[PDB]
Amino acid sequence: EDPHLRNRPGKGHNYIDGMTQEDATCKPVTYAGACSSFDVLLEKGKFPLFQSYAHHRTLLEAVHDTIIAKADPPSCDLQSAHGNPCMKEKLVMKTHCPNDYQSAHYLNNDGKMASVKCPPKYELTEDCNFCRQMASLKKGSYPLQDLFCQSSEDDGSKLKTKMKGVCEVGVQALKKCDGQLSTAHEVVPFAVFKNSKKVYLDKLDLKTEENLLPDSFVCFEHKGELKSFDISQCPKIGGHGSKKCTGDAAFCSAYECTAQYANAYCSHANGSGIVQIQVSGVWKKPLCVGYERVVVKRELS
Amino acid sequence: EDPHLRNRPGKGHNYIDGMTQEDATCKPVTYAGACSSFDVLLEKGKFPLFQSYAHHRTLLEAVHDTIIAKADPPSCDLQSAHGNPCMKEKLVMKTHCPNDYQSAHYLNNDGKMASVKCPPKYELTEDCNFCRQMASLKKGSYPLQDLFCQSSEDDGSKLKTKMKGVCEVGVQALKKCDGQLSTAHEVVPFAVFKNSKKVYLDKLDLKTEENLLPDSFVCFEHKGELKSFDISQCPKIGGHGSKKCTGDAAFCSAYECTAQYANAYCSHANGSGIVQIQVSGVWKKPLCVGYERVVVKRELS
Amino acid sequence: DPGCSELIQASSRITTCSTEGVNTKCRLSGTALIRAGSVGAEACLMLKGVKEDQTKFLKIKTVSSELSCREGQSYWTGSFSPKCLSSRRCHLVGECHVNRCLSWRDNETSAEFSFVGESTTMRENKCFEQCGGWGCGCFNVNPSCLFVHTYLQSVRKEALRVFNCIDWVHKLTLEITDFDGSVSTIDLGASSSRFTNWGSVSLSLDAEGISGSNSFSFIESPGKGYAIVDEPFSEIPRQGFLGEIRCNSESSVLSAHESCLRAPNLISYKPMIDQLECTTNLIDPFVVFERGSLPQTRNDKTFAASKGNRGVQAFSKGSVQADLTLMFDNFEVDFVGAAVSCDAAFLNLTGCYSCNAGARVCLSITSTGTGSLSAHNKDGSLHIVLPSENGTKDQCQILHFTVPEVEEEFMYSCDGDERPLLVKGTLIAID
Amino acid sequence: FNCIDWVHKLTLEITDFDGSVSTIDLGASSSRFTNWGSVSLSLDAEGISGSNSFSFIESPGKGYAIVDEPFSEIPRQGFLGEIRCNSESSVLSAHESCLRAPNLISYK
Amino acid sequence: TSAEFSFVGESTTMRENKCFEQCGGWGCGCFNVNPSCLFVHTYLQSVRKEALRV
Repeated sequence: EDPHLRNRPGKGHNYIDGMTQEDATCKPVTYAGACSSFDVLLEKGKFPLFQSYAHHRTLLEAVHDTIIAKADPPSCDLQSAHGNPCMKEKLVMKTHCPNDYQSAHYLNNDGKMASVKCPPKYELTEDCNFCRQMASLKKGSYPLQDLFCQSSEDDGSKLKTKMKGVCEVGVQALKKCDGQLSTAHEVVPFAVFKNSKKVYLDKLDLKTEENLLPDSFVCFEHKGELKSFDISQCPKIGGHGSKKCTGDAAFCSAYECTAQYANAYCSHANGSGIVQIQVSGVWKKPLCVGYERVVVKRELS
Repeated sequence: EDPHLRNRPGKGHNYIDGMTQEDATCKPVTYAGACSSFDVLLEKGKFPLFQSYAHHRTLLEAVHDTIIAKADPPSCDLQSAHGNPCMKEKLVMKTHCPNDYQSAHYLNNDGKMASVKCPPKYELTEDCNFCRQMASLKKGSYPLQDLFCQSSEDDGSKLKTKMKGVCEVGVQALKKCDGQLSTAHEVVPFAVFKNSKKVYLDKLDLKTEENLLPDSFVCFEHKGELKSFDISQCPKIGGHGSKKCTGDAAFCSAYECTAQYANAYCSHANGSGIVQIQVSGVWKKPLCVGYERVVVKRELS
Repeated sequence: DPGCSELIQASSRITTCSTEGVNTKCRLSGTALIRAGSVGAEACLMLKGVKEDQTKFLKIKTVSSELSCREGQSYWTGSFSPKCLSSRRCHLVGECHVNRCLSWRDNETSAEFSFVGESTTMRENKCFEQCGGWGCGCFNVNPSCLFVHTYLQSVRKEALRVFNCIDWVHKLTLEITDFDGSVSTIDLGASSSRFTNWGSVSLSLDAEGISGSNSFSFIESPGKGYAIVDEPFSEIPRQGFLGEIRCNSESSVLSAHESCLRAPNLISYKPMIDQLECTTNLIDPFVVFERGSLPQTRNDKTFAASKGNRGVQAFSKGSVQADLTLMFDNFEVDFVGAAVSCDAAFLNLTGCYSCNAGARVCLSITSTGTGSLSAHNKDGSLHIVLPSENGTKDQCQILHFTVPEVEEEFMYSCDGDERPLLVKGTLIAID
Repeated sequence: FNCIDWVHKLTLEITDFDGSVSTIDLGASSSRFTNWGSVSLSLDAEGISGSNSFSFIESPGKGYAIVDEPFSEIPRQGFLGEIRCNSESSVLSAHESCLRAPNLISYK
Repeated sequence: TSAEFSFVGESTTMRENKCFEQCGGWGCGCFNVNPSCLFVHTYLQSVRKEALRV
């Protein structure tokens, strides 16, 4: 298919310290240069949420855009066992790597970037947890979470886990329980507000307002690399503006199109713009919302 | 499915006496093993009991489990004169023996491993009672009884055959009958406890009680086919044993995972447990219970 | 309390004996008949070998007269709660079409809800059209779409099973004691058969039952007491009826399995453009479980639960008149002639005469070895069997009599020599 | 629209402990999720039966009405509801999703 | 014929095969949340030592 989803707005950087020597091609993310930390997010039948929202930012891109901070240490060392920063946040998580990988990133409870690391020459197991001994060596990180990040300024760091009826989910201990619990791997979403923690979600009710905002489109440089272009510079219909713009019928039906005489080509994106969510009965604009298969200990007896 | 057909927990040795032609192809028993004394146990349309209870122990595996002693002699000769210990218990069989075989092992009344063997290069007949002239010849023996064994230790020196109203079954002398003998070939089960005699039954009632047991976990080496790895070499959490171990969330939660220090990946299994038996109304733990086809004499009047 | 009440001798046609190891053992290859005892009485079976001292007995202790049930059509139910998700999409976006939204199927996952996860519950997919234009938050003038993904879950930590009864089977819990001393507790109802070590047993005569059981539905609770509802069995589950959501197993209710039967178009919806409050007006069975909790008073019977074995029973206040069939599957009965001595003494004799409960008798058996005692009267209709060991114990049983002034001579022994013994006691008249 | 069972609704203005005021409502046995939890009814009474033979008319921002006739089931000629739709936009814009009576538009 | 009782054989005795739904998970003796099975092999046996021709 046409790799039109590789054009990432803003910076589009996918590299972390420790390992991953493919930063020469993953910085930025364009058509040329194979990036193992992004090619797995385009294959159908795996992460449909990121494919539906493939017009915003990822986790690493949010880290390189002054949104998500870096944890200490940013890469857990799996050489010394019997205690490591990547134990409770990964043992309960149920993922599946297509082998031939060493690095894998996820989200911590604080709200930073916590990733594992296999020193060369090791390999990740079928559950992406611990390393193992030894085709090709893909040093890139594997997205363990189907999350999407964007830009927002709405404050909301005074909210914790909204789930009610679960003793211990993932890593947060809401209440102590010693009786029989319904231990089962369920798919529970999560959200992160402005400088908040791992706020678990009981239900997902999104809201996208498709308007004339630059975040609701993917304007790039007209061809006949590619970065994000501000749509505000496009002239209005029946008027005059600064630069020139063009697009399909969805874009030409609102602004002015000059076809080849345009310095940028715009197109209507699917699922992009201001994304809201329901929490405590009040609409709020989060930052990074995704899913994860963690161990949920529901009450029973 | 059924990923535990050829994997044998615990020991897993199918060595036979006399027919010493497969000592290096039966110890241990892995997935890619080529042991003649185990291939016919999973054949479609032969031994359904072993196919239903695959995650257990066999006769030879019970002999090599330091719980069942071998017979003297362990390999009987069918070309003898008078006074053959392996003749009265072998001629009364009804189970048809396939071709391309030379040896045949079974269980005697005392509870020892008894087997027969033809002189080279002879094979078995249709009733596998004598020895006649010779696909390819098997390098081992043939299981004559469809039985499964496990790890038990209950005594059974006071329990005898509970077949009421039966004249003489197999080779045992039960009670004296007053009517005419009725010779009929039927299927009568047999139960042998820890150091006891061959106790026959009439209505075999078997139940399975599974719990957190170390026999409910399998392991296999990495691959950059499958291999074999004992589960008893995995210590508890927060400690160090003899060999290194690792697994997924279902294995690291109970046992300590050494990450890349191990050379075998372990998964979650289920099929062991504590199998009981209905003997004299009291549920006991059987050692080697199964079925045997012998001559059963009943009363006609 | 033990004690032989109805005693009968087995026929010689189905009684054959032999000899093996200086012992005279006998087997039975037939079936005898004996009257069923009342509450406390027993139905012993005298087994004669070749002489007099070799006499065995099979005690059948009757607990009480009960009436079991026969379950036919059953189902599990419980409380639930809806949990729906909302997602609004403008027109000309993905699959936003009012023609497709109007005839949207429930078993078809939309493109905006394929990232939910493993949900093996009673899930459904609905759709409702809303507004559009710039006033609602869209670019096209055409109205927007609102895909609805509703799935049910389990919120109650317990469940209830609703069943009915078609015929009150008169069950008699019998405690059959073997000849050697093995005690086995079984149950027999109407004409049902079981499986014992000595063969099989089944109830014969049965003249006790309660009519009109189809118009009554029962509720079973795991562990706690049962319930009773005064209405016929629930037919088709519809809206506004007790039992609109049913399953098949307990795990299908405690975990909300998709293989359940629910009422169609039951989950309500509140289309509010962006918000959508989905609630269900389910029927709470705990109210009926609390209003009609066993035990209750229905007509002249007592409806209650049952201990040990799960099931509903019905206590009666009538007589006990039934027959038992002791089917022997050719089982040998051995007996070793003991040689220990004993010196029994009479204690008291309280009870009733010409009564179905019998009179209680007690003796002061004092022996020096572990064995058994075999006694008999003069004409041949009364027998006393009581265990004996080294020491001094007081064994008691129940003996039937038809006279308030019992003056019958007994002949008890423990090795061979029989000695006389006289008993006495005043009895009362009990119907 | 019509009515099949009158539900006793009670509009509740729940005020939290901090001072936030929230106005909600409850009916029959429905439950709404609030900030501190959820509230629902436990016992209801006073019900009005026999409402299937009446039809109400809702107007946007005007008022309600009552009609003394059974509810319109199938659209036909000579009866209320000859051309029915699904939403207000389907009426103000005349969409194909609307249901009309067969052979209703006459011709000369 | 069920696989858990196929060792008996397809004889001329009145037989039947039933199956009931039970419970799974570690609370009952399994590993998965799906319910377990219950293979039933019922065969009739002659109780009376004689027959009657009505």
